[PDB]
Amino acid sequence: IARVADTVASGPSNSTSIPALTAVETGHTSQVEPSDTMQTRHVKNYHSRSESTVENFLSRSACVYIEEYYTKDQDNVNRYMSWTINARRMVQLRRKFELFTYMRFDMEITFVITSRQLPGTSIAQDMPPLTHQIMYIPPGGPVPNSVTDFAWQTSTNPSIFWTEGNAPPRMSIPFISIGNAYSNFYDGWSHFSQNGVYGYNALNNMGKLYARHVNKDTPYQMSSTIRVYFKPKHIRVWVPRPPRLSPYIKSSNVNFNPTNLTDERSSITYVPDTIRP
Amino acid sequence: IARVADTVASGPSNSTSIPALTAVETGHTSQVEPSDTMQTRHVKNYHSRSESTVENFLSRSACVYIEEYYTKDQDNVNRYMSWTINARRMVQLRRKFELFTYMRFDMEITFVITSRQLPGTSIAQDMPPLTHQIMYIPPGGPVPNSVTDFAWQTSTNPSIFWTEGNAPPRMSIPFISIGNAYSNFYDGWSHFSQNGVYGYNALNNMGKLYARHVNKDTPYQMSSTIRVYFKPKHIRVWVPRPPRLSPYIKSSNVNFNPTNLTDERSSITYVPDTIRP
Amino acid sequence: SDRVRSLTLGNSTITTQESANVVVGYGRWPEYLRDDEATAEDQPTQPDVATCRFYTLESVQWEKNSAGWWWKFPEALKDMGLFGQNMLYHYLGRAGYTIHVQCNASKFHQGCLLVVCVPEAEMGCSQTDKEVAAMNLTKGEAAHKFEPTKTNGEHTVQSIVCNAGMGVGVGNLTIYPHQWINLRTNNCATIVMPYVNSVPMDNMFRHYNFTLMVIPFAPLDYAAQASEYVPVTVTIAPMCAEYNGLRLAYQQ
Amino acid sequence: SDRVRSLTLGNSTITTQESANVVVGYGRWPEYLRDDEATAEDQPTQPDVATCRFYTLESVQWEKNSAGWWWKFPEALKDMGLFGQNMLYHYLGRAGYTIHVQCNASKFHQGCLLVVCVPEAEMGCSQTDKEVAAMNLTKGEAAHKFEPTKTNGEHTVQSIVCNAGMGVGVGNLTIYPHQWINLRTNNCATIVMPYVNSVPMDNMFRHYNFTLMVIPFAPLDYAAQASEYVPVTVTIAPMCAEYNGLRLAYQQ
Amino acid sequence: MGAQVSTQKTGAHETIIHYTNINYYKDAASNSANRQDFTQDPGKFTEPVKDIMIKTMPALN
Amino acid sequence: MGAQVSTQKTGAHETIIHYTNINYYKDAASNSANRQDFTQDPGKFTEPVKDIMIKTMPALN
Amino acid sequence: NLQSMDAYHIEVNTGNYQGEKIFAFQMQPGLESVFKRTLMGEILNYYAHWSGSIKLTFTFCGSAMATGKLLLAYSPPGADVPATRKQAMLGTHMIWDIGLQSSCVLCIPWISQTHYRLVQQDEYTSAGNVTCWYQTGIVVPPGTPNKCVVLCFASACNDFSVRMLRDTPFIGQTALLQ
Ligand SMILES: CCCCCCCCCCCC(=O)O
Ligand SMILES: CCCCCCCCCCCC(=O)O
Repeated sequence: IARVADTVASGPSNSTSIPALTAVETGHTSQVEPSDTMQTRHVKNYHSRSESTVENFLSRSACVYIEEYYTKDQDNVNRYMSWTINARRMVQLRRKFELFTYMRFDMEITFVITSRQLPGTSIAQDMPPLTHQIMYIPPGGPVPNSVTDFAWQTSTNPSIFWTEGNAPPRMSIPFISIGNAYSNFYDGWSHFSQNGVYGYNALNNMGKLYARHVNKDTPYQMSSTIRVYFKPKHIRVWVPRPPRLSPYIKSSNVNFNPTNLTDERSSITYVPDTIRP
Repeated sequence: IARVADTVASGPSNSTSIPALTAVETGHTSQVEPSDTMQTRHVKNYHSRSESTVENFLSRSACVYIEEYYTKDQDNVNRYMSWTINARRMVQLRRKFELFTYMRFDMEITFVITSRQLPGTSIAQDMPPLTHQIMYIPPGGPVPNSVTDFAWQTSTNPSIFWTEGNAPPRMSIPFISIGNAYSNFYDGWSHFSQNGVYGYNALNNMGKLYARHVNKDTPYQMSSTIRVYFKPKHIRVWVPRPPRLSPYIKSSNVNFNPTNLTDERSSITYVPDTIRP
Repeated sequence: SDRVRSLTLGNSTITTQESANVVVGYGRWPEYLRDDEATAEDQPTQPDVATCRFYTLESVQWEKNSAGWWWKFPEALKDMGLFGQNMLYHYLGRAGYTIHVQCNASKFHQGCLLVVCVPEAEMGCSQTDKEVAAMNLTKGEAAHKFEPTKTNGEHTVQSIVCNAGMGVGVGNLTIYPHQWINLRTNNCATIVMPYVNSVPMDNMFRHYNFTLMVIPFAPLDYAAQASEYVPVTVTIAPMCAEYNGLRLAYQQ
Repeated sequence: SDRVRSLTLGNSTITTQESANVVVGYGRWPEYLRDDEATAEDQPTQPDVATCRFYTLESVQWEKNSAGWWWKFPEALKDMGLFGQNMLYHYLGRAGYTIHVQCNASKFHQGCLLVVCVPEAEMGCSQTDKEVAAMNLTKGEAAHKFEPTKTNGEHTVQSIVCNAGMGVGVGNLTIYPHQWINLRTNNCATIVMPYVNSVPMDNMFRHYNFTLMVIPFAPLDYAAQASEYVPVTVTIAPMCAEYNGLRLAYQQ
Repeated sequence: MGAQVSTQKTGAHETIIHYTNINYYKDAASNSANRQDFTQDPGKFTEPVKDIMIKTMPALN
Repeated sequence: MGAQVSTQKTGAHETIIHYTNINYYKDAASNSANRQDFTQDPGKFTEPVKDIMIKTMPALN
Repeated sequence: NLQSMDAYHIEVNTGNYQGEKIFAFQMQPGLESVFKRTLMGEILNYYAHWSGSIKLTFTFCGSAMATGKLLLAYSPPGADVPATRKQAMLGTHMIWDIGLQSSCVLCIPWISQTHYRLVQQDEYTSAGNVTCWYQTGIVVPPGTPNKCVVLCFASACNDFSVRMLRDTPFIGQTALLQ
């Protein structure tokens, strides 16, 4: 089905046919194959590009964020999580998405929440299972300012209640973008006067995500770390582009430091001698 | 279906037929049966070689590796696991696989992860359920150097997140080998100059497998032991060979110490008298 | 009479008047690589009669205390006519081979050899703590021999016969394509080995596809005035030899 | 455009953007020996792509005072890959050959070469009273050159160009398969030579089937600051190579 | 039910290889990935020329 | 669904013995083992001779 | 040149340069520093297995008056890298004649033992080397540069394919970006 091209058996040649000669100036990539520049044998190639599919390539859960929130109200420790959803803080997944200019797809979101008890001299407890609450707040919705804010009522905002021990919570979401496709790159501004925000943040706005412990309080300080995972499915991509070369500096723009095109070597004719009997 | 041959009823004989006489020099194994060298009765044999199938023989989860990793960063204890996948460190399964020269099959991998709390005078805790992460890194992928390395983002590498208490994590994998069949024995080298690596390690490269606790930290030192299990299915085997006689010494080669062909005994005519009224 | 047989490959012909049938690998006979199993896209070369012929190696002497011998192919044929030349100039190779071990005596001599072809005969080192050297695995048409006792060499192969240098029982080598040479009935042994490997083709210098072992289970013996010189000659002929990846000859 | 052409033999391919058609021997194209014309009863070997490929010889420099050069085949290819190996191991040989002489300059350079293939190019000695030595007739891929004046060597070839070392007129060499390389229009020359001999096959070391001569009729010239280095490279590829009489390699 | 049988990806025992699927959720976004869509058209990037170029011919003439 | 009924292995109450199976995953590697493939051909190892040898006859003659 | 356009420049000069190797490199589409970052190699690094042929297109950027013939050879694994043109010429080569047609393709056929190769190529899955030489030389008229640039392009053929999904080793971080 997604099979690869076979190699036709070719023999000697001596004509005005010039498949090897061309002109890249046309912007046309040569469509030559081994059988065109040598004598080849017939080969029934059964290989398949099934795993090169944009679907199989991007459809794999990848971490996009991670924050920690405590249970007790001691010191200036955040007791809840806040996050302006986006996939530009994790270089791995961010680099893949940026292989294309525009994207369209549904998505499977999985959460890996783990807790712990902070070190201490006398910390003997017996706390029941910790239950967490993850609430999604689309742009404009009321934001909670405490682990007891009325906003956690989740009247209409989607929210998940998960208790430790059980399988990591998950749920799918459609294609939210108000545009016909998500934009990984936006060479424009937010204001017509050509100023303000520049790039991604200028238009993308998937809202925010908040988390917290629904448990009232813990005898001794404890903390939990939530890890968000994205897995696009039913994918569509447009306009491919040069992969990221320079390391990512900011998660709001494409700033970078002049990076080398590639690793170095002795000379253009350098090739390590691996045959030494 | 996989039934065994029945025994035809045979009677007296006196001819030039010599089924008992032969010549092993031909390399031919005698196809004689009881009915050929004596008087036998008809017997409808219903026995079946259903459990002698290469499938039923090798399709059974067998431990192939085991390592321990701690939670706290105290002393020089490894907080994560690393492993160059292969089944040559566990004599049991290794000996079976080595009954054949080449193998081809898919495989079911199961993980048995267990934790514990190291001894101490004052170790009263209350740690929530421990969540683990097993990540497979095919040859070439970036390797993590800490329990907080970016590599654990699992952007495209297959990874599993499991919390203690639940059933041991499992997942199937196809036929990875770049060859048409896995090779248990390679009487060759890695370099054309006939040097470097010799044998298995010269060509097999299934990548590496890493594990760790996704939990930030534990009040007191704790450790976990992960046990990897392999269960080949949809099996195919070629070129059978003499079972391992000498004990396994190294997991990288077939080195051995001159071992006895078998146990000894009084004399060639020694047979214990078990009948003593 | 099935005792007499004749073999003809290329410009070579072998004769026998005391053979014991012919073992054909694992039931298969040498054949060229098919299109639905090929990988190398370049059109292979098939010298045919040029390389597919009988090549006789250095004879060996069978003595009352001989423990055995072994050869590794196709390496052992690196200097044999054009078959060796194609090994040098090509990256990939594929061949069949027709092993024919000769060894005659008399109705007054006695002994029994075990001619076997062991695919991927990975061998161990004398010193289990060290590794082996190619030089000790195979040395051209020069045969390496098994010892009735343990070896000690630094990077030598554990030549102790009982383990066949593989950490197994010699009595179980019968699971490989083989034949015996029971002097009282035989005179030679022939084995037609088909290309056996987990890959369509492979390098012929870096990889030793199979090892030919001649281990005597019945010690050579005889009375006084009876010819004490009993040589064992090995002849092998490649079959369906194909080559790919033509380039500058490899410097041995 | 018939100017551009491509040649493909084995794992080799030549390209041209300024050729002048292709001369095909005496109207014939290389072909294997037929059964009704064969003599050697043994089945021949046909390496095909292994020997029938483009072999490039040592380049030569064309100078304002160059008188010419010449090569003798198949001798000149005695050390070329497997084609040379078959010459050593076989008593009889037969091949076609596709001569392709390259030589580029610029629209500002001028000169005209004469690429010719002379069958049985028996040559004379400098000293008419003595004989010639094989060493002076052909020396591997190393080209012998013609001189604008008479030679004196003991057993040297009368390199004086005007007589082409054959006692004839150079202007009449056009009667042999040839082409010219007029820099103002050309860039190379190709000639497909069919097996020409009074015998179905012949030895390839003892007999020099044909001689390739590159004689300039229009002296290379140019102005100042114009590349003074104008090399002339010769590439040849055997066609329908057959071999008979396999035996121990011949010691050169 | 609204079962839909498809073909599975080749196994390590080739040369009953089909699976069944039923959607339980009302939103298409809930369905599993489309790992079996094998469409291709490199022309967009490899040959985006206005005039078809025949391999065996000169790019310019 | 794409159900496939096969025969079960004899029980301890012999002399409805069939089971049903449906593949849920898209990859053949996900399917269960093939514990019911009973093929045989010892000839490869027991009789790899070029000339058929009849039991009731002399190996050599 | 790790940060200049000279990294792509493959100079060729007029005058005698016989026996001189214009350039050379291994055939590691995803490991070789030369290909490691090209569109092709950049993608292979997201996979562990690869297979197929490769198209190495060479374009002469000299003047319209410059002429010449180069020998583009490819030698499969097994022997030492071609030290002379004769050695290189014995392998799969392409004699490129510079003319109106600026570019010339040197298709490297897939001549491997196994069906696939590791992107993280080792000696076992070696692919060979590619060496370029002067078939003849670069002749030029008066009042014309003597040094010319030759660009190299690399891409996969219709028989190419990747297989083992993995993470690319060309991107990482030490902490969440902000
Ligand atoms: C209920 C949780 C909603 C989370 C919305 C995530 C949307 C991700 C969009 C990614 C856009 C992009 O990568 O260009
Ligand atoms: C996702 C985990 C991948 C693990 C790959 C294991 C491959 C095992 C191959 C065994 C090869 C052999 O036994 O000869």
